[PDB]
Amino acid sequence: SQPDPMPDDLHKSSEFTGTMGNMKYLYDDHYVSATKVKSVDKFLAHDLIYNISDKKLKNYDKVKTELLNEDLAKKYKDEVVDVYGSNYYVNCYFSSKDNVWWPGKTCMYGGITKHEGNHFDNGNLQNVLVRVYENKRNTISFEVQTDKKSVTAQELDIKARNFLINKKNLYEFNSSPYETGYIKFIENNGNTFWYDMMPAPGDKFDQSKYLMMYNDNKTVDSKSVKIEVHLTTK
Amino acid sequence: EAAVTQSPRNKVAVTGEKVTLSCQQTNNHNNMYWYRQDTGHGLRLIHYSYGVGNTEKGDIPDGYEASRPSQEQFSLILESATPSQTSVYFCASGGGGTLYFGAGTRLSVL
Ligand code: NA
Ligand code: NA
Ligand code: NA
Ligand SMILES: [Zn+2]
Repeated sequence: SQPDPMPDDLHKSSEFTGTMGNMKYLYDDHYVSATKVKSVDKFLAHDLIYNISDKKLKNYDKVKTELLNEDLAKKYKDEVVDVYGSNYYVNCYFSSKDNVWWPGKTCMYGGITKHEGNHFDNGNLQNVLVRVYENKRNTISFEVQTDKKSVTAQELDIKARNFLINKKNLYEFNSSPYETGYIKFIENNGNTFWYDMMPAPGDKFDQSKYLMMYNDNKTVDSKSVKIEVHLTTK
Repeated sequence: EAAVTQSPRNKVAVTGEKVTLSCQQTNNHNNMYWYRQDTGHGLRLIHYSYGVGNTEKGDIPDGYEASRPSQEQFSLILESATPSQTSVYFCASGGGGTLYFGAGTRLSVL
């Protein structure tokens, strides 16, 4: 169970002087999703490549997902899986040179769950409650939904942030109404962990480095997990 | 084919109208740019992009947003057009030691 955040542990939007649209982009109606797929290639030992086509625009037909290490990649390599995650293009590479354009490809981290046995007994959806706190006050609550019994924290996070962009302007093109924000997951066994929702200080926002946190492919039990989003203003 | 196409080429907007300028390149360069011309002077950078899903503020970003939804397309958005935004706008795409410009968009905000 991760130590809960102190205000000094949290990134401040007032200290980010770039374009918040670059963080918005990663969560606003934006995700890779595929059902019942098996990996077709690898670049490095810790990554897997899938044949997944873009279902919003026509930006890619292959997705590279990077895992924490080669043992995690080996876990999923020959499995029939489902995939859900936030993808990026800037510095999405398949060789040692940084800024090469790889047409037809996109990149992400984690987002993989075994397909077989991981669905509810009628194609049914599972609701997961998200309680939102603004300056310590629970002002808004809603559910996100998943088809998965074991679901990545990444998938739930993306769904929560997408909703909050739409209903609470969590991220806007220039900045955010909020100074700090973190999303906290509470598991049935008492285990807790959280992710900082705001970009690192300065002018640039490195989308790849931000999303790398999902590379642990952390999963939670959708039937029992609880989510809280804690925001502060100004 | 034109390296960079802009649309519309001519636009008359009323104050407070939402105006979107589209720029479509054919060379699939990583970098794209939106400029406005200071009458009888130089080009001033509004927003630019290093790739799909990225935009960055130039020298005069206020009043404008931008979107890079695909390698080929970079949109400039005036969410609420003001008379001060009356101008000629030029899109550019660049990379691999090249820089190409669109033929310009004349926008008038009455
Ligand atoms: Na799994
Ligand atoms: Na916005
Ligand atoms: Na904004
Ligand atoms: Zn499945």
